[PDB]
Amino acid sequence: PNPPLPAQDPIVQHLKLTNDQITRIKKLHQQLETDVSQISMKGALIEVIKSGKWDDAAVKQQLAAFSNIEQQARYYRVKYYFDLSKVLTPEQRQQVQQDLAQAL
Amino acid sequence: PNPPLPAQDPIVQHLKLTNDQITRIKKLHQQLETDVSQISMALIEVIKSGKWDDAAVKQQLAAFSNIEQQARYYRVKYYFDLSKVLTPEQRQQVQQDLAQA
Ligand code: NA
Ligand code: NA
Ligand code: NA
Ligand code: NA
Ligand code: NA
Repeated sequence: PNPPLPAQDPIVQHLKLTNDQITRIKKLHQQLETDVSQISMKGALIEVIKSGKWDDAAVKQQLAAFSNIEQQARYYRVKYYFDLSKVLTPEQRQQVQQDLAQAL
Repeated sequence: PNPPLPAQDPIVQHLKLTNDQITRIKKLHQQLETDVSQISMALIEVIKSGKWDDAAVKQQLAAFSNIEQQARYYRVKYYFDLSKVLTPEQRQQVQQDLAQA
């Protein structure tokens, strides 16, 4: 669950940010990318489909591994929008908060 | 995730399924939706508050992940069960589409 680049992000592109705001959020986004790339991501599901034999333990395990990774990624995504909103005016913040809610 | 009905699902729509195959896979799809609906089911506040709440963020994220784990389990189970009514050629195509996803 990655936030798009600010230039591509629907949540921020319609905010009418100043150049100073743009620079700060770009820095936050690079740092988001840096952090997520550091999350350890160490064919399982396809084999059980291919074998025709259900392997309950292997499925639960692979899915727990993937959920654990995604969870961590989502932690940084949440922080990213939290940090981003610090550089906003109250109006902009309310727009961001509303946009995030609509995404649910 | 959740998988669409067979006619709208990129993984199975190009398989050239028979009416008998479609009827069965749709019953599986119906059971999948039922099962997922039976899964027992914060972040906005931190934006509004401006105060980071680390424990609350992590809690919400753990609860959501536990749910998505369960939903993905049924999604995998769905394609496993689905493939039982397919021909060996169809079955191979489904595995290839899933890996790509
Ligand atoms: Na606009
Ligand atoms: Na870097
Ligand atoms: Na997950
Ligand atoms: Na179909
Ligand atoms: Na997750």
